[PDB]
Amino acid sequence: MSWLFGDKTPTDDANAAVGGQDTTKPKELSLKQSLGFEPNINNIISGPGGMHVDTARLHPLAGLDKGVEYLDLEEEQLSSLEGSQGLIPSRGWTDDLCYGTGAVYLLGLGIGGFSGMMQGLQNIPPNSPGKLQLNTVLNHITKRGPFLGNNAGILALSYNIINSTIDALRGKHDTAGSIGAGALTGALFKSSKGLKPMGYSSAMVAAACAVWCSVKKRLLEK
Amino acid sequence: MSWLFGDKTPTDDANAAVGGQDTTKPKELSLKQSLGFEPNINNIISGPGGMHVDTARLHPLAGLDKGVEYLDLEEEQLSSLEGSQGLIPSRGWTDDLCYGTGAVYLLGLGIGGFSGMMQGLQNIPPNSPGKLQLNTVLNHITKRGPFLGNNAGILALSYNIINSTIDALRGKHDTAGSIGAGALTGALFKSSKGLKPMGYSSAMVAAACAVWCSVKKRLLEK
Amino acid sequence: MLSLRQSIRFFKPATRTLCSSRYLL
Repeated sequence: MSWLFGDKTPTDDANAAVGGQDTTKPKELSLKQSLGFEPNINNIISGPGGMHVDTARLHPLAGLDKGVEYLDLEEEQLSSLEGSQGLIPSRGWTDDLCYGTGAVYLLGLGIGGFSGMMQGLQNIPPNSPGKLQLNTVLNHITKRGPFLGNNAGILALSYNIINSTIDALRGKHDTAGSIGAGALTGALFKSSKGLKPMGYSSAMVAAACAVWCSVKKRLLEK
Repeated sequence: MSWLFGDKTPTDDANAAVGGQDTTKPKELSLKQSLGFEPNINNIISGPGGMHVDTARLHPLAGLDKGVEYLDLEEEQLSSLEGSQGLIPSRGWTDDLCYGTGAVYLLGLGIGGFSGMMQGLQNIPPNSPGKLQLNTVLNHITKRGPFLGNNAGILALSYNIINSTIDALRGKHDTAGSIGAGALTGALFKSSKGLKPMGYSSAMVAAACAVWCSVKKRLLEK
Repeated sequence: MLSLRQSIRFFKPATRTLCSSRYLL
């Protein structure tokens, strides 16, 4: 403080003062209610409010938003992946169709036609012209006895061996090689005591064991 | 009024005009040109320096992480329904395993055991009630060789109508209801040496058309 | 064969993409 300039004392000391001997009030808490002065009405223009602004709280988070999309997208991925076109031509009868053709159904029809000609060979008279008429004139035979009965009978057997090839390459079947037994005695009683066809007929079902057992046989698969 | 005599020089005016700029070109390098710094002498302190900082580092990069979580997690959710291993799913004839037990394979064996009893009934002694009526055989043997009757043959047909119910319970595609014709003439030629027995045998394959035609809901038509 | 779904929600297939795991929700 300079006396030559007459500096003036600011009001900073009155604010920093700690003691106080000027207040002459009998009470500042009980009298505050007498005038109806409560903090409730002051809390409206004095109490703080609620301020909260977040960008992730309102805006959608692309991070978690991706996990919510794959939820149904992935669940439907393998679901629709199982269905490609919407049709099953195999019908559980020719799975080889996917890697072949599936003649099992079609060829099944041509077989019913030729399978009958075997016994109907006598009902169908030969009317087509033959080219062996001049070859018989050289031998000239007069004794032409009838001898047709076992030739077409045994023919029904080889007719199945030649068909085992087109079917052998069908695909991979593992039905039942152990069941081949229950099917054996099944034909034994079907035969009679006199002529037993099961003796030579067994060789026909036995060959089926190879085509079916084909499920696993690298020993003869080169 | 004449300050051109050489009065004192006031400094208040020196502050008004105290700006200068020897360099007027746009390039400010002319200021350092006065030093003549060389690149070689400066390359000596060219050790550490020349670098940058990543901006995405401060930002989180786990956004796509939430998408990869449900990516494979949900992809397997539906896969568990079908099965990852898949042991004997169809095997070519096990499609009923999902809507049945698969008696077509096993039950097929019990049929070979009873299907033979039909003809074997003559090879073994019957157990019909009434041993007195057989007094003719107990008194003496008279003609007891092989003999196929028709009263026992018709029983082979009544056994196929009672077994179709256990199989019809499953129901399957008609496969080829149009092929039923190509199979008819195939049996007509199978016999041609007198009275064709296929005449009555047709009723047997005819019932098969109903089991296979089952492919469509019977209520849709009736 | 047993392979027939029921009712499909539009079409949105997707080839195999990514193959790792970190968090779980």
